[PDB]
Amino acid sequence: TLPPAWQPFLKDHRISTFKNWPFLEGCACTPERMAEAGFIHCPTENEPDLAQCFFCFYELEGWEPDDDPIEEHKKWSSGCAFLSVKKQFEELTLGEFLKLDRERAKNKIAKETNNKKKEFEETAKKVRRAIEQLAA
Amino acid sequence: TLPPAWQPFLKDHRISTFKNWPFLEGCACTPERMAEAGFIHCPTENEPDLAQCFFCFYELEGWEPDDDPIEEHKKWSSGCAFLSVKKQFEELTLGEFLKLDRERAKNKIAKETNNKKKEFEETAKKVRRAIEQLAA
Amino acid sequence: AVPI
Ligand SMILES: [Zn+2]
Ligand SMILES: [Zn+2]
Repeated sequence: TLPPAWQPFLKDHRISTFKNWPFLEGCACTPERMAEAGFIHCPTENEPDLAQCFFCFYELEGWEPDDDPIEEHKKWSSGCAFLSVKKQFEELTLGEFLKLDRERAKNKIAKETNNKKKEFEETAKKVRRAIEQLAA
Repeated sequence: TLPPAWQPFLKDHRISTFKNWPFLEGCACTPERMAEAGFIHCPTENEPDLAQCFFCFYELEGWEPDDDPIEEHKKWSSGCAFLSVKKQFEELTLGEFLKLDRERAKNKIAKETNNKKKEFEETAKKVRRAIEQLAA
Repeated sequence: AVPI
């Protein structure tokens, strides 16, 4: 039945993530071609526009009707391995797949360590200002 | 990784199931050779050496040192599709894998049905005998 | 081996 943690690899799943998504028929970035680029619908309130790649975890917003999801992706985060995947999911070898899933887990790690870093940087700046202000 | 429900497809996992397997070095039915045959160890107080195929769910006991788990399997239940897969697990395509797993899910159902049927015939035998006894 |  396929495990839930590994669904994002399934296009139909990615497509399904798009609920109340604008840009349909007549538009270049349809949920079909969004999922084709590896994108998921992760809409907030402050940006119901938000889509994120399931593999690299890059995030894009402000989508234009004429935007080509693949082209948008290649330019911003080219390093994403998924882009290089030309085979149908069901035509992937178990090894190939486990190799990919491995790299995904990796990318997810990198993402969160980056956020932990920015968070820490900010807190550091605040604390630094506070003590500085106390001088005087 | 791979979710638990699918771990039995992994040889090393099957091997792991053999805890306190008596037939070790020098034997033809080692945990390694048992696993290569698709067996996992399902020991009971009653049947300590009870092994079951993970794919076709056939169960064998009364193991002996010179037993070739493969020939045993092929002989008692040849129809098992796992026997026919010569490919290495990770050389499998996802389509091939999901295909197999579908048939396992089938085999499982078949197994459960045959079990329900056996306990049905058992309770039946009991009502029958009781009825006979009262008749006397 | 043998069936159960
Ligand atoms: Zn990506
Ligand atoms: Zn079998």
